[PDB]
Amino acid sequence: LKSEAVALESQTIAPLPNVTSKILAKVIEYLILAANYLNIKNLLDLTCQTVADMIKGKTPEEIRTTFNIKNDFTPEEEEEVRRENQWAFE
Amino acid sequence: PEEVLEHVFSFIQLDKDRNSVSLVCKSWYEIERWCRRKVFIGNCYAVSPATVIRRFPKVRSVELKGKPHFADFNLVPDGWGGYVYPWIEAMSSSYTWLEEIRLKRMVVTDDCLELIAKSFKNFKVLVLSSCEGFSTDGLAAIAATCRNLKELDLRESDVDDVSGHWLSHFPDTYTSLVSLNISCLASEVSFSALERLVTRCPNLKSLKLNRAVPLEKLATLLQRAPQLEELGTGGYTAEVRPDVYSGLSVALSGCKELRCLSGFWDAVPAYLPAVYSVCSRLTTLNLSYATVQSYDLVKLLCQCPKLQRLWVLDYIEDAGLEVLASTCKDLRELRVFPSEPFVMEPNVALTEQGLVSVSMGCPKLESVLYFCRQMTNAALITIARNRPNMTRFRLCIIEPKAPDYLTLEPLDIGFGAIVEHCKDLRRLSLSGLLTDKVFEYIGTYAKKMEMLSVAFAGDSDLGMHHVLSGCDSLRKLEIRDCPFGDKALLANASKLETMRSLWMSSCSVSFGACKLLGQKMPKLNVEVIDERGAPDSRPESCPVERVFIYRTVAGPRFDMPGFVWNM
Ligand SMILES: O=P(O)(O)O[C@H]1[C@H](OP(=O)(O)O)[C@@H](OP(=O)(O)O)[C@H](OP(=O)(O)O)[C@@H](OP(=O)(O)O)[C@H]1OP(=O)(O)O
Repeated sequence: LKSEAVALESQTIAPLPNVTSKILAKVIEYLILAANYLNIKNLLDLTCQTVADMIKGKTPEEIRTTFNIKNDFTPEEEEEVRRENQWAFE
Repeated sequence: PEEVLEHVFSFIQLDKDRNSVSLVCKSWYEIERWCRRKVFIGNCYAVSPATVIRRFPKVRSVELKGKPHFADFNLVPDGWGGYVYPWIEAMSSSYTWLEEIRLKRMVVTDDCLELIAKSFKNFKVLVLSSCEGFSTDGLAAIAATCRNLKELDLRESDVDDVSGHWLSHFPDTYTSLVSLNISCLASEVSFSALERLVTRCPNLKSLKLNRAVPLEKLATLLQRAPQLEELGTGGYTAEVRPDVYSGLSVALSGCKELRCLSGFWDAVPAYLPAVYSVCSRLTTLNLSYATVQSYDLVKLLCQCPKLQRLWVLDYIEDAGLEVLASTCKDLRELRVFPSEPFVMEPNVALTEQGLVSVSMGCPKLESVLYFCRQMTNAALITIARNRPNMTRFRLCIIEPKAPDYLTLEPLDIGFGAIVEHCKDLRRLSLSGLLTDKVFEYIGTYAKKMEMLSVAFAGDSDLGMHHVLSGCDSLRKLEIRDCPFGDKALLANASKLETMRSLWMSSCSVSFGACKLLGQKMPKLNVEVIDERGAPDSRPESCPVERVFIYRTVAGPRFDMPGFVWNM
């Protein structure tokens, strides 16, 4: 692998332009982007659950804080969604 | 990438978390909506079907609630609304892959059931909780057609009991039943068809029978389903015979996964002991229908150390509750119902002490519904101090406005102690003599309260004001027979946009206040529900029979009957 049973976990593998040596080392030892690129289901699950745990119970503002997302909602739009969420779907 | 975000979201299934993710940015909004699996609509008139379907195109599970709680006390006249058909019709075109429909206090018709059966091939779960409007013919359509059905749960529904033949419509190829609750049905199902159904359904885990299945036939069914986790018996009466009792005992003992027992209509004390083999691992016992006396209840309860939920008639008495308190240390919920609610003098020795005993003895007790004839402030204070973990507390004193029977004072300070000490109390129902002061306490202390029910209490609008001004977490307020009118409602109008709904019946709210509230708050539906003819036929100052107010993004509804007016 350039950055048998161990290799075959990856359905992509089953020469890796999109994985770094440092990250590949971790993948073998066993990130989200590599787990997705190499199509390794269990690593995807572990990593995606870990990410989901960073989101659970957090406010929209805390979420884009822990991540690095900007609020692209106009104040009108954000109020309309929040209202629909709370009045109809909670 | 999108495919990773969608996978991250697959691990997020809480409604509030879903809504939170939908608001972080426009991209998350879009990815989130396209993979949302379930919607929970707590007020069917808060939003239109079309809005739901277009936002969340890939939903497989829908839950809808219609009439508000006081429908249970027959305070919502027939025909008020809560029609599910518009929802079934809209979904029938769009939610091809729909699997679960859970409805509560909705009007559901045989046309609804027929359309469900015909439109949703993958249909698996139907829960009709306190619904009305359909018959065993609609049930027959579901049985005949829903090849993949896993749950048919009719709890507390009012069904037109045309005939028990409906159940014979499940075909011989049908094997997928997991949960069947027919306890509300008066009509007798074919027992042979029922036995054949149970036999061919290896994943059947919950079977709640109707009364028409006699006790002498129960062991037969249990032998066919030894994997059952929940059983609701049918009738629980027979001539007392050793062979019947022994057959029942063996069959019950062969059900090693049984954890929840209910039914017990007409229960004969001689046959209760057959369940004792179960007792040791039982976590829910519903003895609401059994009119058996305290000592017999006590013999059963003595050997249920794992019990977590008990529903029982007041026949348990204070002495039975003292036993429960020492025996069942994992109890979480206790409901004690009245055996003779239309008799003012006590027919059983059940008082405040029973509830005090359980509050002292059961450290995990957090949900109480308790019907009794007498109460004291001292008892309520002891309960609050003992159980600061209480989350749902509903006390129903049979006599309206009964004071503390020892001091003759209102129960203001006792309920005050409940809201002061129980910091995570989310539901409260009040009764007994109560002044505006109890509402002052509620306003000051009940900061986590979400649902408050009030009847025959308070002195003036100031009481209702303290609640609307103070109760930060309030979602549902329901009021009957209180001297609350125009002033608190209008002064706190904006609070109403933060709540699912407000219900007020037989209070002092004038027609003129309802008109003005409707003018001020266009995003509220303010519904005057009055059977005396057009409200404009009486002076504006005349109190309306009922007003039901709820926030909505859908605006005035299109299905109001002639006795409902939207302001
Ligand atoms: O969260 P809500 O929409 O306010 O629902 C509550 C909640 O039931 P759900 O399981 O549907 O969330 C209550 O559960 P509790 O915590 O009080 O035990 C239930 O009470 P019951 O346990 O007696 O079923 C009560 O139902 P109800 O008002 O019929 O007592 C019901 O409120 P809804 O009236 O809005 O369904």
